[PDB]
Amino acid sequence: IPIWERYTLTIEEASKYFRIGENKLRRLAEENKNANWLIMNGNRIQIKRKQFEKIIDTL
Repeated sequence: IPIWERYTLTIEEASKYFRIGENKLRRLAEENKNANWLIMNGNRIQIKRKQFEKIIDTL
């Protein structure tokens, strides 16, 4: 789905959009499987933009 249309970003959309070490996003989810921002769609993990996008310029 066009990144500007989904509600959550994948690791690829996140690495681009959320310029963050791809390894952290994968380590965070795999670590906080119950994260309030991660979403496992069958097998692909997705990053939330609302709760995350707010803490981007914060990092």
